[PDB]
Amino acid sequence: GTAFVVKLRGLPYAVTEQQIEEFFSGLDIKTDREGILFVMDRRGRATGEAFVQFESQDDTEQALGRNREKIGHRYIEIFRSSIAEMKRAT
Repeated sequence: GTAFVVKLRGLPYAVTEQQIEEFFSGLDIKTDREGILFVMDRRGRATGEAFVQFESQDDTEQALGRNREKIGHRYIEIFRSSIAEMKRAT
């Protein structure tokens, strides 16, 4: 379960959980507060990075296949990650 996580980079400034859910339409993102986490700097300003947790390993692989697809006009970079990396940054 610890590798069913991806890290996103390049997000729009006005990005919302709804836009992330739409970008990963068809994939099962966890429903709790820890399904989607936006990364913040030490004063709470957004960095443009996020972590997304999926329910299954195959959904993580399909998410990685959406690397450089767009939200709005922004190209979204997607990297393999881990629960420990998500928890550290958030």
